[PDB]
Amino acid sequence: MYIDITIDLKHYNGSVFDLRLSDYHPVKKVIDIAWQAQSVSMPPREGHWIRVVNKDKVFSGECKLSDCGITNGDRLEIL
Amino acid sequence: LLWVFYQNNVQKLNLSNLPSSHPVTIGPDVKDSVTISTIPFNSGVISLKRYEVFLGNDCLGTIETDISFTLQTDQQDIRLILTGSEPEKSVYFTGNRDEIVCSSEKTNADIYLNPQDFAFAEQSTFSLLRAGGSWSVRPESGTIFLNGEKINANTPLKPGDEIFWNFTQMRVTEQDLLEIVHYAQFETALTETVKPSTEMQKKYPQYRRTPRMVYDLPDDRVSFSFPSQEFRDKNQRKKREEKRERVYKLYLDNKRKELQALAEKQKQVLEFHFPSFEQMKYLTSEISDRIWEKSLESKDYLQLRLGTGTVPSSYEINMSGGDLANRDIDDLMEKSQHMQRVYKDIRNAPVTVDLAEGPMGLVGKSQIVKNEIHQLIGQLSFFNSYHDLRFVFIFHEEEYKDWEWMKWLPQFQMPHIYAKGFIYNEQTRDQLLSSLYELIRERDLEDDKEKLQFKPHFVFVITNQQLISEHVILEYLEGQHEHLGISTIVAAETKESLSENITTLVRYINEHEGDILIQKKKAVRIPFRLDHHQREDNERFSRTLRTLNHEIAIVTDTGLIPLS
Amino acid sequence: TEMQKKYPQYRRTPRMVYDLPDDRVSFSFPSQEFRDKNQRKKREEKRERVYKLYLDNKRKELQALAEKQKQVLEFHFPSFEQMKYLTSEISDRIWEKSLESKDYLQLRLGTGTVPSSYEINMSGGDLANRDIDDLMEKSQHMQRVYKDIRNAPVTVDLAEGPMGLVGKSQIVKNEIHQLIGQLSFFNSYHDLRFVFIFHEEEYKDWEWMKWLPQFQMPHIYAKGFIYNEQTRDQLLSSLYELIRERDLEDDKEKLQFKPHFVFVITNQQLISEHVILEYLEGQHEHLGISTIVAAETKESLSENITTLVRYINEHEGDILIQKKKAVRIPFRLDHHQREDNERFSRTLRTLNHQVG
Amino acid sequence: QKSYLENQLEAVAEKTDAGYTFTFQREKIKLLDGLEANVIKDINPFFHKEIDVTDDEVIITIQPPSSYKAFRFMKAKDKKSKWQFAYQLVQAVQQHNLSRLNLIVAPENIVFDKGLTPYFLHYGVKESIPPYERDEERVWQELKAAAALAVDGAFAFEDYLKFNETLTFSAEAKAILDAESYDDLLELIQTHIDELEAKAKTYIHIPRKKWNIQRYIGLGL
Amino acid sequence: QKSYLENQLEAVAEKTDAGYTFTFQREKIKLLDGLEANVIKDINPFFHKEIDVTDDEVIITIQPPSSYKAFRFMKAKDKKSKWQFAYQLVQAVQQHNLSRLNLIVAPENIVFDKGLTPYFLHYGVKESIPPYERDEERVWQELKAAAALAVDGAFAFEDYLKFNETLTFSAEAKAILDAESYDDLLELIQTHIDELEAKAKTYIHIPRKKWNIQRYIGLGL
Repeated sequence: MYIDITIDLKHYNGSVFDLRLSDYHPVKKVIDIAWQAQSVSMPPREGHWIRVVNKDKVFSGECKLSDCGITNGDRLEIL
Repeated sequence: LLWVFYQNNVQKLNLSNLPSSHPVTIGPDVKDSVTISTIPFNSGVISLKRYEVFLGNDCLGTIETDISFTLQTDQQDIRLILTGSEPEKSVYFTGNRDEIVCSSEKTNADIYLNPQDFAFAEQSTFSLLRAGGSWSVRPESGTIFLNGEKINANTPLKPGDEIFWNFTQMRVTEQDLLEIVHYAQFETALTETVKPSTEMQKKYPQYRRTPRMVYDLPDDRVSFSFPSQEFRDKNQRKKREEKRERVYKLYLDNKRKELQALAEKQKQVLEFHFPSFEQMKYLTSEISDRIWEKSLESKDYLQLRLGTGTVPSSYEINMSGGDLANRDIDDLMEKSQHMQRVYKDIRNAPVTVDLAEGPMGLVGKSQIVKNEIHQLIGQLSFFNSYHDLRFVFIFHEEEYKDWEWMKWLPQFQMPHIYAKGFIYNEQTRDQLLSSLYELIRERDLEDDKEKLQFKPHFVFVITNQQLISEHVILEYLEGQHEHLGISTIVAAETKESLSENITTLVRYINEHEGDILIQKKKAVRIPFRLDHHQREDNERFSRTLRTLNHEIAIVTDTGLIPLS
Repeated sequence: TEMQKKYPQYRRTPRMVYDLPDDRVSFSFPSQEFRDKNQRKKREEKRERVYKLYLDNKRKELQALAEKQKQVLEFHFPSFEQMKYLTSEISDRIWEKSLESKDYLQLRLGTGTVPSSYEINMSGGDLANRDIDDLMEKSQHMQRVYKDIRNAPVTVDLAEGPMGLVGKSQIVKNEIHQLIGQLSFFNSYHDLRFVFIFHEEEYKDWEWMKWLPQFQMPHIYAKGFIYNEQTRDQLLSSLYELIRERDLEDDKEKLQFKPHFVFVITNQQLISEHVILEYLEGQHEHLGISTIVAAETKESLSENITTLVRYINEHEGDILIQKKKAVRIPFRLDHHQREDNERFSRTLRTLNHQVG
Repeated sequence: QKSYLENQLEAVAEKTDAGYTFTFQREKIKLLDGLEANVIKDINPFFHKEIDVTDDEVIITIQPPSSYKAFRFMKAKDKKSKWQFAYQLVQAVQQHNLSRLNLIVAPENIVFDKGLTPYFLHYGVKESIPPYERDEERVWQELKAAAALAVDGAFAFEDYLKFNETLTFSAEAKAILDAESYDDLLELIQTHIDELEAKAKTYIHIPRKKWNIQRYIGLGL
Repeated sequence: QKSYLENQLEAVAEKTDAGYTFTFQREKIKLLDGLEANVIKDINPFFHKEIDVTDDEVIITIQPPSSYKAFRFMKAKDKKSKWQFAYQLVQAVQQHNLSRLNLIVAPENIVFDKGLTPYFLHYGVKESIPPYERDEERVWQELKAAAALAVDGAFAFEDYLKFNETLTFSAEAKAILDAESYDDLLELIQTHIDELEAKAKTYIHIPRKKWNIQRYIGLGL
């Protein structure tokens, strides 16, 4: 299954864009893809944590996106 | 669960989800089950099998439950701890409390964790503090891990953060409900409770309609009447009038009670049927069962609330009684006349207009109408499923940062081409409107036009200086083909700008006042007052409405861009 | 009874009928308000006594209409226990109704308050500019009293569309016994048939319905119970084909089909993906079907519901929706026992109904 | 006959030596687990409370200390104390801070102590028991109505609430009913209390028995 | 001279048109940042409060509405009001709940409404500014003296607090200063209030002019 989500990089070279990706990917792969897209500098903060802005919740960098419930329309603010 | 501890960080992993064919690995590559970037792993890659510990080609022994195994590499230390049990869940209510002290060293703490009761308990202490409606953390000894990183100084706590301490996880939620997950036992003194819930919140990712509840307006007739008749001498005169007074007082009380009941019923029904925008936000927050309650089969869809004012009553009052002209207006006459006016009209009730009767117009200074269109769009969106209603919107390029929040709603998604509903410039216009006009043409060219109801009902909103003044599609937007499931709204600063075929018109006078002045193609006038409004919560509302269910590439307003 | 002479056989006889009272009652007040004793104070007695006599004559009347209404209402909808009794001895009231009649598929739910069918009218009026007194206040008292009846049976219809029962599972499951019991008496097995869905764990409680005559399917030899996947896959397909072949004819709204099916559902999971759900959820009432559904709360029901009933506790309940309107009518529950069901069902099973 | 509460909460309420009690049928409320009602125990500490949850209904028991009285007894006291109590009620409503408990105001649901400060018995728990949502306009209306009974007390409670537009109340009740904001109401009460504090200084209080002599001894002569 | 508060807190305090002010020496407190003091704003929200920091001193200012008045003004009123004010003060002290704010009770630090409810101006902080420890013995010692001085007095607030052996104190002073718990003090006050409630009915009210007229008539012989 495919979903469409919004990613925020306000901490690292503030920018905003949206991705379409297959559901079964893990969280860290999203971070890797984002880094590939923007070619941003510095490695990410250890642990690859992320925050779902429109739910007030936090997940570690080991979820499978289908598992902890990240469906269409949610905003992912990268810590 | 398998924990991993290295310098100033702690990570977590679950092993039950894989067969033994996959060797658990710890290394630098993302492909590895656990990723570390600061440690080069120059000697080799750590791995497990069964547990058996192997550093590349080297063997270091085994691991057993409820005991720590340490190993060294690259002049740094790493731990490994394994557990297979599952934790408990509990909730506590803080209330008026101003501080919460947690410790395993002192028995006076509110939450006491005896060090002996667990194999890996460690001496520590910390406290939570509140100030100005916000929570904060303050370590005092031992160690604390926040979001997976150690901390050493007073820090404010944000809504979703998670604290880790002695294999215990603590979370906070505004309104001050404290949640804990633990593999342990601890004493406590706080009040225990549970969160409220329903069925819909439990089925949250899925949604399905429910039976509707409808009320009928109070239809009734009432009757009324008012008086018409105009020692020796002392007893003769007064007592008759006294009897008159008593009897008429009783009669008036009865009628007053009846009229009060009827008026209250009508007010209640009108308030129930048309809630304001803030109420829609609040209902959407809790996932009420009223979302998307209407449908094409119903009659009262495409009906909007504009404000509050004065409305006529729906129950007749037969004030005729006896003929008043017989004699002069007495005190009883005056009381009856005074009561006659009050219950004729209800006050502070919704004023409603309909859109299904043809094109609608708006007139007034630009800024106020611009600030107002939000109410109408939100109200229309709350009551209709995206299987039935789709929008199209036109506006000025400069105003984009104010109109952005609507792009995430579901109804704005086109049905036949993957593109958004907005329009900025000539390129997007020529991209979209041509296809829309072609699609509408087929609707026009068919015999079953009158019989069928085309499924997606397009609602056009136009607010821009006409960049569309010469396009073909204007042939249909002129408003004579309303059976094609199309509707329109327009805005301008003066009446002359609009067309002559309008069937409803509104006008805003100032910050708080307005009135209708055309309806059903006839001249009319009713004043009304605008509602209080807020515009900073829209993003959450739209995103929440996006989720309900009823290859890699980037996505933009006008197509898809494959990644690399 | 005389019918016992024919016990091996049974045949219908002319039905009885009644009607409600609907007259209008009026009011009238054509009057207002050492030698004194014998001359005028003796005439005061004559002036006054007549109006007390008139008031009592009026009071004698409304009670007769109230009694008539009550008598007919308690004759048309007898309770379930009275039906057990009327079946213990073979009455001629067995299988009264037929598909032509309009009142079939009507059910009694309990006892409560009902508005009067007759009309009370205050024609006198003139309550202002008048020295109203006792002879006028008795009119108000009578109007207050005789405008309604107390302890009358509350009725609900099922032919309009699907119903819905809400409340704790124990009570709602208890009441289906009573509803099916009521339905099973007025209609013959030549016209009505059943289909039931429930959990396999409760097979002992429902066993008594196993022997009713109506539960035998008409098309193919089988018993209309559904336990689990095996029986569901064995039966539902043929019923689907039966509904389909009927739906394919163009006379679906001008003629009628004799065997009429009534579904009772209390376990949706066992059929949650089957094809028949299309014909059950959709608006196909004219095909000759019906439906009753029970569940925990409102949120577990579809959009087709027209009537909703809610049970609160062991004694009371109230209605919520009738004809899609919002209403609120309370009612109290009957009392019955479960032990005799075997004899009632078995006695019904034996009465062979001879046609023509 | 039903109090103003029953028509809204659909709950019976009486007085017993065990303390005031309330009862809700389970189907009439959205509660699912009895643990949800535990929050009530923290709002007011020294009123002994208790909660019970049967499969049929929910029962709440409140037992205030001995010296607390019901509302209706206030009628026997003089004017100045009535004004002071009316002033107290407004401040009591104003300072409600907890965000999870809601208010319902009525003379049936108030008790006052020797200091003339009221205390509410029943409270609503958000999204669990009837008084679901903090609707402040309703509270404003009820408070405005209830002050009059303490100050004037001519009619029943509903009379000052529903049929206000038609009847002709006294001057004091009319003046109170006109207030538009909390500060206006407090300012209104201030002037009235000052008037009484000033007027009383003109009088003297004498033992009635001695004055009974003084007024009649001078006769015959 | 120095007030009881003055020596306990070592501060400088004054009253001016900008409201009450307190000053501390930065060298005599444990305050580190200054932003720690923000907690003061979370009590009595309807007051106006402000805090500023300098390397040498720290200054706190509070300004209540215009209707409130200082403590010394209580001496004018009657005895029933004084008893009720003492009862209010005790019941208010007994209800303090927070942990990070400490109470100190004294005649310089109290204000009251027109409804006779008291309020406290200045609070300590747990770590930064004094008093640091949430003690109880001294609080009780201060409360007894405060009530004793409120009901009556021919002595300063120091005398009751420090000693009972100095002079021949009235019966009420001896009774109030000898109580074992809050409930006992409340019981001691309730009966006194009820006795005065009972007494009033034996009197009658007459304006001065009529009594003067009657005196003239009596003297006219």
